[PDB]
Amino acid sequence: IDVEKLLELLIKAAAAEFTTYYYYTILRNHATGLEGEAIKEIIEDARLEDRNHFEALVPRIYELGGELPRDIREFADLASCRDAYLPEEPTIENILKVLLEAERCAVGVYTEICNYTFGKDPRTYDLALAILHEEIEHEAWFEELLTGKPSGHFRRGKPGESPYVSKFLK
Amino acid sequence: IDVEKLLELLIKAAAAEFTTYYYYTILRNHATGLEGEAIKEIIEDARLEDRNHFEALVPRIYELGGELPRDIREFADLASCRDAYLPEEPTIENILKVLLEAERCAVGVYTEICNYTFGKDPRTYDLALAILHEEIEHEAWFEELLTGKPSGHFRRGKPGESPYVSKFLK
Amino acid sequence: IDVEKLLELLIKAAAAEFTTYYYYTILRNHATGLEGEAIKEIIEDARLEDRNHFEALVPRIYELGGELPRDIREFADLASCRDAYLPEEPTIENILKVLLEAERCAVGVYTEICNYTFGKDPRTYDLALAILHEEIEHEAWFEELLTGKPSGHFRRGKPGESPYVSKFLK
Amino acid sequence: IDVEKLLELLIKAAAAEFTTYYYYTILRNHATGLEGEAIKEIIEDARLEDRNHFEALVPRIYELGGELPRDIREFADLASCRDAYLPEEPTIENILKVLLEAERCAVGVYTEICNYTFGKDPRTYDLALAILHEEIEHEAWFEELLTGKPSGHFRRGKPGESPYVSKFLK
Amino acid sequence: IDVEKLLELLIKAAAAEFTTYYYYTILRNHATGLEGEAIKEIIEDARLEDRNHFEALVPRIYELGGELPRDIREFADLASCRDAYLPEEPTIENILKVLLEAERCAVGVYTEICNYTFGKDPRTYDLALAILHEEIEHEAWFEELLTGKPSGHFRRGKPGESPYVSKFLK
Amino acid sequence: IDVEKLLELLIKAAAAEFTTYYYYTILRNHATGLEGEAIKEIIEDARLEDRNHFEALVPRIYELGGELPRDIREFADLASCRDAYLPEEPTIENILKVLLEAERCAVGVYTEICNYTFGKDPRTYDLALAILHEEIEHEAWFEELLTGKPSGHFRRGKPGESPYVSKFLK
Amino acid sequence: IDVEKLLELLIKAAAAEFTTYYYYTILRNHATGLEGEAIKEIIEDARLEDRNHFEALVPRIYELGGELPRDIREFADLASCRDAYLPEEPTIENILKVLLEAERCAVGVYTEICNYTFGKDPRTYDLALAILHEEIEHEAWFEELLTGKPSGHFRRGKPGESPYVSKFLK
Amino acid sequence: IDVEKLLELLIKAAAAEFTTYYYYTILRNHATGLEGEAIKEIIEDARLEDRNHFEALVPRIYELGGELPRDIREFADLASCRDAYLPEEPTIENILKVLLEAERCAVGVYTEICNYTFGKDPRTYDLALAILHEEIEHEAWFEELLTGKPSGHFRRGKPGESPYVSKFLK
Amino acid sequence: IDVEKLLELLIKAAAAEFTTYYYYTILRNHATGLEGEAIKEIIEDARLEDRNHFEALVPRIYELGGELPRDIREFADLASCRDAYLPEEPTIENILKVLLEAERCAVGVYTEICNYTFGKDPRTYDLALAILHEEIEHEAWFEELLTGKPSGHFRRGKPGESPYVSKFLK
Amino acid sequence: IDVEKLLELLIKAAAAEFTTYYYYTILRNHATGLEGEAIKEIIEDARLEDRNHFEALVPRIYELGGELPRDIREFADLASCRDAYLPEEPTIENILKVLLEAERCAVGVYTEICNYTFGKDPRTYDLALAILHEEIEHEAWFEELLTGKPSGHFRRGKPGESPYVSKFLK
Amino acid sequence: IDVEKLLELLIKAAAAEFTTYYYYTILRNHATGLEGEAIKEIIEDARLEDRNHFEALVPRIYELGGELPRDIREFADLASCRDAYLPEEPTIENILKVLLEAERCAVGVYTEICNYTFGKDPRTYDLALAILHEEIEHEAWFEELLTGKPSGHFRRGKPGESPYVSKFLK
Amino acid sequence: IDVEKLLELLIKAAAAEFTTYYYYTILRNHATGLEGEAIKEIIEDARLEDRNHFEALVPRIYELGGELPRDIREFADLASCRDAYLPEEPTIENILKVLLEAERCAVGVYTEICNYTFGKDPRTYDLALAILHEEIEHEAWFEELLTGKPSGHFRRGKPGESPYVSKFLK
Ligand SMILES: [Fe+3]
Ligand SMILES: [Fe+3]
Ligand SMILES: [Fe+3]
Ligand SMILES: [Fe+3]
Ligand SMILES: [Fe+3]
Ligand SMILES: [Fe+3]
Ligand SMILES: [Fe+3]
Ligand SMILES: [Fe+3]
Repeated sequence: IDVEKLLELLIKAAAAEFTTYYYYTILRNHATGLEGEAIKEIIEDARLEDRNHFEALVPRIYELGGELPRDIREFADLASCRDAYLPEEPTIENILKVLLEAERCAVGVYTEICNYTFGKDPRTYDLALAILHEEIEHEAWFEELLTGKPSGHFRRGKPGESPYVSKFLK
Repeated sequence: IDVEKLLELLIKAAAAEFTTYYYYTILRNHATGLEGEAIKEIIEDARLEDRNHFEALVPRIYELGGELPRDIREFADLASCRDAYLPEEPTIENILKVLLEAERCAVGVYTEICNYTFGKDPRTYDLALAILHEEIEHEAWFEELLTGKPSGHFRRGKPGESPYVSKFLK
Repeated sequence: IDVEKLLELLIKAAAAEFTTYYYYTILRNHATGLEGEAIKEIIEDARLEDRNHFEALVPRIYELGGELPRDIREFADLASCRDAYLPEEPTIENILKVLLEAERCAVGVYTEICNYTFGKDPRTYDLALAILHEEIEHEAWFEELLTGKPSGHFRRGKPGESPYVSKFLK
Repeated sequence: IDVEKLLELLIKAAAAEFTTYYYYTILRNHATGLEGEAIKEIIEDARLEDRNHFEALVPRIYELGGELPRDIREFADLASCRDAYLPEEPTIENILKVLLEAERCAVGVYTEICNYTFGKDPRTYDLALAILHEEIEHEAWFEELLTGKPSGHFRRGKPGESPYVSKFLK
Repeated sequence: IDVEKLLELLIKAAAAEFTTYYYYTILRNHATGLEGEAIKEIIEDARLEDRNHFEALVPRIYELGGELPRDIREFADLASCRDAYLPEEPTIENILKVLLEAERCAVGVYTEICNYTFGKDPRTYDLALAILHEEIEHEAWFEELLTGKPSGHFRRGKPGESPYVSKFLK
Repeated sequence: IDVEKLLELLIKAAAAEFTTYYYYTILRNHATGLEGEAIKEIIEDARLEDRNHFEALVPRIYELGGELPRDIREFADLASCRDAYLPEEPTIENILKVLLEAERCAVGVYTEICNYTFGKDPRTYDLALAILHEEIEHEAWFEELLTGKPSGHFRRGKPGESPYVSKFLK
Repeated sequence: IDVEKLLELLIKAAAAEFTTYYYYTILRNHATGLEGEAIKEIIEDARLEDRNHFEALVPRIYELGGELPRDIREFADLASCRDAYLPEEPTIENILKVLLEAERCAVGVYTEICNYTFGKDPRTYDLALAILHEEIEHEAWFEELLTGKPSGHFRRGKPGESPYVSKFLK
Repeated sequence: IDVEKLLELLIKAAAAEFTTYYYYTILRNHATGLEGEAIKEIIEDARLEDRNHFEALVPRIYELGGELPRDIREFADLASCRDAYLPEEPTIENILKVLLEAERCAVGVYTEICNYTFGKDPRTYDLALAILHEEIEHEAWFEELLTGKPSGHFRRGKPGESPYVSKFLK
Repeated sequence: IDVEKLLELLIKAAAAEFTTYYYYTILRNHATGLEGEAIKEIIEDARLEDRNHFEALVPRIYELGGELPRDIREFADLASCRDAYLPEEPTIENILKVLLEAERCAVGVYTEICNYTFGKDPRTYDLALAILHEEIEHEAWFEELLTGKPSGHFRRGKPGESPYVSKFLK
Repeated sequence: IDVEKLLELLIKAAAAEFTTYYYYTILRNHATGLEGEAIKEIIEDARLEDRNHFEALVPRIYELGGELPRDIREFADLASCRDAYLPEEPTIENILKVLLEAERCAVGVYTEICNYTFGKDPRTYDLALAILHEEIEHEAWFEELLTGKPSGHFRRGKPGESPYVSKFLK
Repeated sequence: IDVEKLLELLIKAAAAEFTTYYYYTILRNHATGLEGEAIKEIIEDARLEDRNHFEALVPRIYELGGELPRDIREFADLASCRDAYLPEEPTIENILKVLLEAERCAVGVYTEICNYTFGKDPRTYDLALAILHEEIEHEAWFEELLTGKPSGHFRRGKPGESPYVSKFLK
Repeated sequence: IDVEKLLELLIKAAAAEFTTYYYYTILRNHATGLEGEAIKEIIEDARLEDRNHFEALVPRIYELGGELPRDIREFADLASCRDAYLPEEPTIENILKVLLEAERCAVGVYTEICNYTFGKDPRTYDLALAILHEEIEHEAWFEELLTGKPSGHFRRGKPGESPYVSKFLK
């Protein structure tokens, strides 16, 4: 395993988590009205769990001998996802499209890390897998709200519960 | 009191509870989209409480000298309600119609048992009454969602709380 | 309703509960060996719940204008059940026979009170019913251990939980 | 069962509970001095439980197809008890007389509802019974403080515990 | 500071809180259907917190040497807000208009008290401020639901949490 | 150490605890009126802790090879204290005299056991000491209420807390 | 990975879990007598955890685009294990044979799913693995009771704890 | 703001809190008899909260660059209140007079600090205000017990709860 | 009050909180060795509380009609503090200098907002004050570690406790 | 008191506790079958409490200026009990004989230490006594299971509760 | 036993505890810098437990018929230890010397009381012993920090836990 | 997979865990002085988690048909790590070298087991992985303390939390 290549993937993943924390704050605040009320708590669940993903990734980056970029702006520029900007027409439907697109990219990011580490870096693989569980659930929440695809998921107990990644959290 | 007749009523009631647990799982998974989100947690509350009703009925059936049928398929065939099948056109409105119909039949089932045991089998009456409380509440939830009849009910604290039947639960 | 007659029934019921608390202590201590270990916790559950039944009955006796006898020996003499003496040959089998006989008498006592108060003294009826729930469960525990009659009961959560009478307990 | 007649009884009962919440606030504040300190917590227990009784009655009124009056002043005028006014000479003794009189009327109100619904409306009967338990206890508290009639009651665990009606509370 | 003038403001504020508790009960019960489900829990949060505001105001009124009116009808007549009557056409939209209007008046009431007590009665100011926090949040909830104005608020943890006024509550 | 003599002391102590549980129930119920309210919770604390003392003593009696008497009436006759009968004139003052006398005898009983076992039976000594702590506190509560002797004791946290003997309780 | 083939395996696994919930209820009720008491709590632990396995499998089936069968009888017919029927001679020994056989088949089912998904569907693999942990423990419990094979397992904390699959449970 | 002058006020306030902790211990121990029992818990509430006030003041004194006096006797001499000595005739009435006088002086002390810091030292003002809340409540408790002035206050939940100053406590 | 000017201050304050969350993560990771261990938990306390400050500020910004910047890089550029960069020579001493400088700037920021809103915007003032409490404590922690100035502060209970701002947090 | 002699006793006691932790693990794993199930939880209770005894003894050994042996094999050789080897014929009966013999030796060990320290080293005596309580209970559990001697003991609440020695545990 | 002599010892012990509470506050505030951070929490643990020791001693002093001195300055003058003054050169090393000296004197004080009461006043002996446990632990903490003597002690769970004396605390 | 070879690896791993529990006890006791205080809690965290690793490994060894060695000395001789002896010069620096060396060997041990079981024994692999998580964290703690390598780890919540292996613990 090329640790420099792995470190680059993890730092880019961490940057996506960190910026998602910011951009979902804005998206949550614009989920207004009666139909917005249907999704506000779901955005908040995802936002807090993505903050937890950042918290879980940083110790592994340092364990592997990497470091966060010195400047926060360089960090944000590294995000492996496009910024989840508020849509120009911020209807509930357009907000859900942004959320679903962001979550699908996240699922891709951790699938890539899992594929790269499978049978080589077991701790990193297990961390990538734990986050992948939560991203697949996030994607399911938003795909159900937007397209009506059936799913067997509920809201979390508490927001930010992170049932899969909590074993990595302090 | 004819204990064989009473045992038949209780086993048929238990079969309705057990199959409801299965069929509400399907109905919950199809409560999708923005308007589905309004009812998903309510279906889940009812589903878990109906599972509790099955758990509460089985000890009384054995106390009275009855037994569950040997085969699960014979048990399901005994249910005193029609199966709450997913509608052919599974809109939220059609799903609510199935739920309301199932809950109205349940209210009828336990009203029948209460009438049969009133002043004769106090333990069985009190158990039937406890379940009846929860079925009347279930019926109220779905009638409010579907027809707009005013009601003073909320969601449970936790799903499956069963405030009335919990004294019968282990 | 003849309140003096009702008071006599309740005081005799309370005396049976109180003495059961003493006699089950002895029976529990003699449930020894490997097969005794199977029943020790079940005796302890019943003993603590019967202590709770005494605690629940005393406020109702005073509400109705009755009182406990001045001397504890007169109280014990009033018990509506025979004393659950340790058997002369205190095998596990003989101990279970004593327990089952005591619980069957208790079920009879509260059935009598429920029949007397049904549709006349609702508070007393509901208290008698709550205790009756627990006595029917106690009888079921011991009949299952002794005769092998199937039952759907477990051990309590905690000993002395009294799920049915706790609403009457301080 | 005449549902209109039953609805009238329940709404009048609810009005008595609601106004009691207000009037007991005043009575509690005037239970001053060293002897007032003996009863302040008891008034507060009763006040909070009577607020719970209002909360428990409203869902049943709507379940039965009734509604609260449009104006709060019309609601207060419906109370099935006389207003528990602060006495002109607000000594502790006179305050206890007001409390005892109010609680005796409450016991009468729910006894009437239980008698009307016994064996006809099991859910309403069980709700009336649950409240009746707490009113009989309230009456016992104040009769003991005022007349010295022995009783086996304590203060609640927490104020407003409502051990009997909590299964009806959200 | 004119304590009589301040007492009048606080009693009128308390009357508005108390009647809001009644009128929001009715409004909550009429938030029916799928779109009603979006707001029912929000009305219930506000209703329970406004009940807490009444509870917080009464001790301060008595500390300052005031008292509640002898009759509940005189109390209700003092409310510094118009009664939040159910609209003649009780659609969700019309119900939200009533709620928003009531909350805007409440914000005005406590702003007036804060302005009157600022730098003069620190305890009263801090109490008025604590309630003002919760009224501004209530207004934000309903303005977001009705007009779509963005906001960063969620549902409470538990209904009636009152995070700002709880330090004044017993 | 003469184990037969020690067993006799412990069984007589256990009998005093058990009968105290009964007699304090009566005394608590007669602590009525405004001045009775001052002592009711204190009697209840002592009553529940004396029940705990019985529970703590029985395992040690069996560990030492003793046993409870076969009949409850023989057990009661063994009590090392006089029965705490309700006074012929059951004023609060006379009730306190009975309580204080009973607690002073209890302090004597466990002082005797501690003296007999000191430096000989460490487990029994430590159990006697633990109960002695609670009896000295019980005596202090009642001597303060009756004679006005200053003391630094409060009510327990919860009734029956038994802070000293709980390590011996199951 | 052939998702249709995987969906078939998961639905058959879910059907086995669901029917096990029913059949273990019967088996638990027939674990009577003194030797039955040794296994009743162990059956109940397994029964509740197998109910949890059904709950964990359903969301994954829907995530993968599958669905539960429309009719409960078709679902039961799909179970990848033979029905755990009560034996014709329902001795404790024969009941244990049924339990052990059912658990060994379950271990086989999830081993098959793990083998099929290893390095291909990480979320499904991890879910299959979590259930496999609990089935291997279930098999160990019953093999120890029946054959005396040493094992280092205890009862769960609470029944239905599901320590391995709880991260998948709502 | 003259920080030396402010430091002098805060140290004198801290000294009053610290000595109150000692002197209320004595006063609590002399609140004996039946009427003493009415006030013992109230003294204990005030005593523990005044200990909390000392704990809250010390960090602010050090933040502002002050320090506690080197010797405890010099500290005690600085107290901004007269020592709450046990009265020469320590009746309950005379003890209440001492308590009320001490609490009125405390209210004055923190009113002075609030006036001095208003709009100048916001952290110190908020701390002074938090303590002032609790002193006004303490004064209300004792004025109600002594003079019979109506008040809307209860006992704390737990003694030493300090609902207003707890945010300053570690 | 100029709401546009106030909104600018609050958004700049929020940006400082958000970037502090990032930069303190880096600083915490470089507090290594035996002397680093002394400060790691203190940095983590401050970091989590500053994250809470961001969470508390965002709802107020939206209440006042402001919004977060569309892009995260524009947000970071608005921070009213200089970025707390890791020092070129990252000794513990140099890290503490960065922390102290950042906290002193934060104290200045909220002092400015409090001065601007005092007696004009009570909700905003109270929020600014709550954050100011925590910043003054943060400054005290680091000044004590670096310069040895005495202070009366401890570590928090849990990291991120935010005792002063929690009433603003969801 | 000869501290070197005392240190030798305590280190030998600690070695017996430590090795018991290992050997009871093996014995627990061989308590198989239906009759093994009766004792498995009892062995586990004793094993965890003996681990606690080791934890409690080590601080006292260091307080007294002693130390653990450098090598674990020398430590094990010091154990004041014979190793509790699995019997050559590991029936439940033979396993109980090993357990009872080990516990009787433990009771002897702490009786010796108590006798040596009585009235000389109060801290050490109290620690020896606390452990002695638990060893006498352990001996009672196994003597009851093996010989049928009556006893008044139950299982612990949780395994490893150590009610007597917990005050010495961190 | 000479109770006057014993009372003098206990009052002097209580005075030492009370003044230690004050003087350790100062010492804690001067444990600054990186090496001060190592001991601040340990001083705080000892300070809060010594406050608990004062609370535990006062009830026993009153039980024995003693009383606290009328004036706090006379109380402080009675302390059986020298005042733990801040050193003229308040380095961490010099502060530890003061702490160790104070704790060694405390160990001496309670050793004296234990020796005086051994086999004469069991309640007082047990209280002295409980405090002695905690003083020996306090001495161990500071001797380890100062001289490097090995010890097996940790920080408490929570500060002021007082595991040995809590049974004496309200 | 060669189960005999796997059993040998697991037993050797278990022996290393068990002896680490002993040797870290000694190392913790010698982490004295001001710089020792920095690491004492970290050693204790690792020690308790390594005890948990032993507890987690034993059930798997028995599941696979292995057994612990009959004698504890043979078990200790099997440890796959060298004994973590106290250094001849037990400075903090030398103690950290021993700890780091022991943890690096542990990381190697579980890496070997994971490599051997990957894709062959999923339950054993997952157990080895869970322990590997905790060993990598242990190694990180000590490498940071000794060499100053940056890391993102904290102390555990509670000592012995074992967040990764707890799902395997009873
Ligand atoms: Fe919706
Ligand atoms: Fe058994
Ligand atoms: Fe009183
Ligand atoms: Fe009183
Ligand atoms: Fe009183
Ligand atoms: Fe350090
Ligand atoms: Fe068994
Ligand atoms: Fe340090």
